[PDB]
Amino acid sequence: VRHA
Amino acid sequence: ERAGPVTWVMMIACVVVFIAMQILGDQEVMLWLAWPFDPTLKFEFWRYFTHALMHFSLMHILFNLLWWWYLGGAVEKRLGSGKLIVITLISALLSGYVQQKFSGPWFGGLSGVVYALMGYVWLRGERDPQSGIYLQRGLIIFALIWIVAGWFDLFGMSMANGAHIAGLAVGLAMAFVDSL
Repeated sequence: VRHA
Repeated sequence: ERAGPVTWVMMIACVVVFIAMQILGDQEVMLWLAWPFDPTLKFEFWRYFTHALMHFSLMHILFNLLWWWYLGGAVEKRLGSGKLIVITLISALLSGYVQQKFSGPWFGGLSGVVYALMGYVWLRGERDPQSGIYLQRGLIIFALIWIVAGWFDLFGMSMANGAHIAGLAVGLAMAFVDSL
């Protein structure tokens, strides 16, 4: 998962 | 003084979602709130925005909410609730769009919105001091360091780089528009  | 209603409700919403993520698990919450990940979900309109409400680590939520509280609160106080709402909806939507295009739908966080607010408050102060809103020097430095860290992946977490830059872009673009 990519973190904004 | 203290955080206005928009500032406050976003913080509350983020905390509620974060608690749900600990209780139910990140995956279960993503199923409900993530950017549409199947053509069946394309009409679930909330998904184009609610990715901004999910956080995956303590560091991530704390720093995003810190920046939101300060810059969001400032925008809301000086320029009104409506302005903060519009910045938020535009930055969430565009940052999400760019991120999914580059890396797919599994992302979340308020940082697209935060980067928009950084660019907005800085550029608005720069081009339109009259506005009353600006990003003071120390904070310019700390925003820059924060940006750089994401860009060169200095938090040992996988970063949503599209969300981050689209965010910043949106903020700068809206400041430019408002400063005319």
